[PDB]
Amino acid sequence: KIQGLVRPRDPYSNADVAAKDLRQLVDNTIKVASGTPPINIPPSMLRWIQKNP
Amino acid sequence: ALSDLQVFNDWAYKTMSEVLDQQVELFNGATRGAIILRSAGNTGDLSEAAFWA
Repeated sequence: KIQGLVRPRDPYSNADVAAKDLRQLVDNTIKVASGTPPINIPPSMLRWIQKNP
Repeated sequence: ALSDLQVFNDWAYKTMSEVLDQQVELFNGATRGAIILRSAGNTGDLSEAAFWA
């Protein structure tokens, strides 16, 4: 957004006004990496209690 | 044969490997039912059985 796009103007006067420029703002979508810690799944424990490992 | 001809001692890979050296056939009929080899699923460190006195 141009901050001073509209400015008070004196028709009687003729002073120079600073040249203005248009700039471009950028958005951002950060990537988040997730995971799961190593979960121990020994077949022995399930087999000891007769459970499908 | 003789030196002029080439002898090629034939060879083979045996499918049957050595299994054991101790008599371990002492189950069911082999031991007259003294030692019983059964297949069953048991849960826990042990399996209790309650019979009337």
